[PDB]
Amino acid sequence: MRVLVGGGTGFIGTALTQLLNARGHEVTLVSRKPGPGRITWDELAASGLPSCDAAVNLAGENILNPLRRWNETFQKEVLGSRLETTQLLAKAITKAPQPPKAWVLVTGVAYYQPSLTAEYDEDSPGGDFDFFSNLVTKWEAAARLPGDSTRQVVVRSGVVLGRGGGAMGHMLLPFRLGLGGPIGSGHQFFPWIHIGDLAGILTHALEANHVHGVLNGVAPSSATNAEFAQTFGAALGRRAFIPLPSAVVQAVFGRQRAIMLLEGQKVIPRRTLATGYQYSFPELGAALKEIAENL
Ligand SMILES: NC(=O)C1=CN([C@@H]2O[C@H](COP(=O)(O)OP(=O)(O)OC[C@H]3O[C@@H](n4cnc5c(N)ncnc54)[C@H](OP(=O)(O)O)[C@@H]3O)[C@@H](O)[C@H]2O)C=CC1
Repeated sequence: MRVLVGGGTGFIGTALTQLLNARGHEVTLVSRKPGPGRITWDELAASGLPSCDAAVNLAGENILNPLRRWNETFQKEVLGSRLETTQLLAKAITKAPQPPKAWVLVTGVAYYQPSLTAEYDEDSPGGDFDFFSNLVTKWEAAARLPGDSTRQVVVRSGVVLGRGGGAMGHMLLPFRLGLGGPIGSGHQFFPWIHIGDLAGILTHALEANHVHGVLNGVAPSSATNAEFAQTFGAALGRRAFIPLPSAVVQAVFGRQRAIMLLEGQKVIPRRTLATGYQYSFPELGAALKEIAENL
């Protein structure tokens, strides 16, 4: 198969590319910057969709980035970067003469209302109660193709844990130094997935032609944030006793982003499991042990 990966230079994208190649597929990236093995957004809009059997979009301004203040400008970039790139790919697919057989988008579990009691699956309602839930709705809308010529999948992802980027990029050194611990009360649900398993789900979506619709990109786990901190400390052989108060996380990230850190959704990957996909790292300990033992 030949796969076009929008935003594929990134964290998830790099893992997805390695797995796709390993499984016998050719990959072309869409990127803001030109180069080998890739085309630019400007080029896609100009001359259209290159030959491909399947397409994925991962493109997005980084949300968690502590170096940017949560203002309206940054908000506009978070939203615009995702809708525009997604829409551009969608329109390119619709007007391609030999359109691709599959089209897969990654969005987020932010769709589901954070709660200490609720339980969500892929059929659960949401997308309408805060900025990030509204984002996911519009984002998915931007991807939606009419017609059945191209198989459509949306993977709503939890926190993607892996070596060499993402959230672990920010957490790994402090935890290694004994500065880790729970965020807030620690009671909040921690929806997570090992990068290998997000990469795997996406690949399965691309390969298996019975897969359609929404899939929750989360390990079938019930971790809370307190359980995450403790398991991560154990895996590194370190003290992880230092709580981050809510006020401090809000100070650094802002009220709105802080939601992603201080609160959580219990998310079940019901439909994901129903696709026949089988997790390499379903249990949190095993996942963090892989990350910790390889550095
Ligand atoms: N924990 C996680 O990582 C989760 C991530 N997601 C989503 O998955 C997607 C990828 O995640 P991840 O790989 O971690 O993110 P990254 O930030 O590593 O990758 C994003 C890629 O998109 C491109 N990009 C960055 N900013 C912009 C912009 N303003 N406009 C266009 N393209 C941009 C970049 O490619 P280039 O420089 O080549 O243009 C970059 O390599 C994102 O949309 C994100 O919301 C969802 C749930 C969980």
